[PDB]
Amino acid sequence: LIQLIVSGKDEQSIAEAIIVAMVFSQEDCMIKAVRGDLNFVNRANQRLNPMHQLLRHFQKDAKVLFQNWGIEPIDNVMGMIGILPDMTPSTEMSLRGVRVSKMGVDSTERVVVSIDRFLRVRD
Amino acid sequence: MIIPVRCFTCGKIVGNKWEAYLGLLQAEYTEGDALDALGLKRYCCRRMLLAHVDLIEKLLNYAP
Amino acid sequence: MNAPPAFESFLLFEGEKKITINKDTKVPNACLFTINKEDHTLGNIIKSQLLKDPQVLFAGYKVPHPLEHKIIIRVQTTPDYSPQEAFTNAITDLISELSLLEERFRVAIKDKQEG
Amino acid sequence: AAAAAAFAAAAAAA
Amino acid sequence: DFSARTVITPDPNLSIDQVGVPRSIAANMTFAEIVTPFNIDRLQELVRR
Amino acid sequence: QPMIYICGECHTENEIKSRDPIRCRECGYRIMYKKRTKRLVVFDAR
Amino acid sequence: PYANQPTVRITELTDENVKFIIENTDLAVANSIRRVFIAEVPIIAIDWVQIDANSSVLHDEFIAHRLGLIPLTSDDIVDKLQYSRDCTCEEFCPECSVEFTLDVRCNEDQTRHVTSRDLISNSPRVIPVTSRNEQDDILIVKLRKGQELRLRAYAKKGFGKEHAKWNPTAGVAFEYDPDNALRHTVYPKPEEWPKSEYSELDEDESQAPYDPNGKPERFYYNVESCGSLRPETIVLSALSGLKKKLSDLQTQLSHEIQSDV
Amino acid sequence: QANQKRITTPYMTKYERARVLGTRALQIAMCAPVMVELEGETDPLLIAMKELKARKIPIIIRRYLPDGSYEDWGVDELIISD
RNA sequence: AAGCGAAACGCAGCAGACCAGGC
Ligand SMILES: [Mg+2]
Ligand SMILES: [Zn+2]
Ligand SMILES: [Zn+2]
Ligand SMILES: [Zn+2]
Repeated sequence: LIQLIVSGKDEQSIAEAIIVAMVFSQEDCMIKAVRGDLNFVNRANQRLNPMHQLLRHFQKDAKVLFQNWGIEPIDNVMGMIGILPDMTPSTEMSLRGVRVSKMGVDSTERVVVSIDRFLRVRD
Repeated sequence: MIIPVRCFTCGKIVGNKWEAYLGLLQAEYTEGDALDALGLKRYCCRRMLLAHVDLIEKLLNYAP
Repeated sequence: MNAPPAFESFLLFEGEKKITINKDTKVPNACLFTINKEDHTLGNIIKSQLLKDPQVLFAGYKVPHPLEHKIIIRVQTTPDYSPQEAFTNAITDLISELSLLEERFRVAIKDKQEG
Repeated sequence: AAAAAAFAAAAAAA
Repeated sequence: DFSARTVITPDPNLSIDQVGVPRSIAANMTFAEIVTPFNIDRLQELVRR
Repeated sequence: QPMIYICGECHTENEIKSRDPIRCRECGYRIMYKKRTKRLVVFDAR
Repeated sequence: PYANQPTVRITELTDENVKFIIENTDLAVANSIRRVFIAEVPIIAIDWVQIDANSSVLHDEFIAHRLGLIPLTSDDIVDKLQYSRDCTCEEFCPECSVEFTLDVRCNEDQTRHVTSRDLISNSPRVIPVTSRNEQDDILIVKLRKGQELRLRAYAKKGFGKEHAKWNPTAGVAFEYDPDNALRHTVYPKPEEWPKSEYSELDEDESQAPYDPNGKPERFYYNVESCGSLRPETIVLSALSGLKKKLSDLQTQLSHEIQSDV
Repeated sequence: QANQKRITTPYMTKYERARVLGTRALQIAMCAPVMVELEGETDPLLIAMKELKARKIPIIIRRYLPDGSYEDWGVDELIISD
């Protein structure tokens, strides 16, 4: 994860968005953060989607992931506030590549596109 | 009040040299020859053995 | 009352980065490497190894304050080269030199013990 | 600027 | 109030306009800073600290 | 209440209680010293 | 634009000191190696004491601080032990520490010399230098009839930057250019100065001629060990330590180059 | 006093500058409106200082004379030296 | 995507002498 700027409405929402972003990153520090009883095969032994299992596990408990993700210094920038593993915002420290914006972030729009013979969609 | 363990300057052990140093002086040795026999070549360790005062020996004259 | 812990010179505090790279805007192809929890032991060897690279125009190190345990290394190179690349090669070169010095020391020790 | 999130399959953290 | 005193020491690594203040004196003395949307964040974190 | 104090010369752990005169029951000395605590007192060799 | 090809020539090797010479290397590498010998070579030493009883004339901090300065044999154990900061145990486990014990009481009328011999360790590999099978035993404290000293110490792995007790050297005689050819020094009266043991000049001469194309080479060394680590183990552990520091720095560097984008 | 003929110096004194920056900094600290741009300025001192360099401070200095009269000189009418 | 037993609770000072010492 190079950078992430969240603009959640609530602290709980901020935590949920960060967890989703960390899981989507697939960073090794998050895979190693998996702890306790997590199964990637159901009772029928079918193979579940690992991303969904990780997302569910980390949404159930994110304390370990936040603790092991890592911390970095914050470059003072107007409107950007860091966030710490204990969820309390900070101005000097923050999670690695994580920022919180209080002014909002911009929005859905459909764009016409051209598709060639080999199904390669281009703008 | 008791001989230090290491030399403050270099770090050479001197705590095991005090009793031996006194043991040489009573044997009619000169302070310089005694310090040479103990292997103290640098003037920093020689400073440690030649300028020390065993005050603990006087503190033990008082009942505990 | 204020004696700073001794381990504070070498252990990295929680969330503090070991090295930060800042591009110098005064002249082109220059950078500042701010390394935390280090001293003249690495700054001098890296400086000297950088001076030997002819593609390096400037190589110096400084300690902003002796009480602090950080160090700043400035590196300026030619346009065809890069300061990060010079700092990387300089570390690789020092590693090879120490590896070689270690093997030749083990050999010298063996030759001296066997006589 | 309240907005939806399309498909979703997640619960709340603790 | 809001004063201090201790022994001085040389420090060539400081500018002429700088003074090296220990962490103890700096921790006991304080400055009443007014709250604004520009510093509400920093001051908040410092209060919770 | 149970104070196993020490005497200056006689060094006896006489159980001197409160509301009493400090006096060694074995030799009569008037000066008493307390015994080392039982708490775990550690020390970093630095 | 590359490294050098240094050589080594050992002129004296004993159990107390080692005298060697490094050629074809930069002054920075030679000085950093000298600094590592004193400050970045791991060694085992006492760093935790629990005084259970001390009736001696020396207070507790005086005894604890003394005990820390006692050298402990750490030739092959220091590479296996770990630092308490990285160890995933608590208290003082056998993988990150070595337990010591002392129980002495002066029952006789003669003064009892509490020495390092009385320090009983759980590991036979880590023991006081003087206790290793001449040299006398280190003196901790003298006791009078009726006095007692009983404690339970723990040794840890550390280096010189944390405390001088973790310094395995008793002097590092670093020298280069015995004959002042590079003129790094300027003797106002060169005839009044003595000749170094590594000098190669006639007594009629005071210093070698100036060499403009000269560079610092042929660095001389004399690593006198305290006794804990053999004189050669200090040098090997030093070069390995400095190479590890550079390897870790290169790792953090690559992590910062990659983190850029 | 007749504002058409003000005899005081046209430059702002070091004391007038000190008190102007101080009072304006206090105002900004009390969430008062800012007149100039604030690209990366939050500390009220740096804001008041940029406002002085920009000459956009809404303050009038009432210079009292010994006779009892006074001359009201605005921060925009005075020439800043330092 | 997944899925099982299908009430009530952060103190406090003498003061005033005199002596020694600090840059
Ligand atoms: Mg003075
Ligand atoms: Zn010495
Ligand atoms: Zn008695
Ligand atoms: Zn351990």
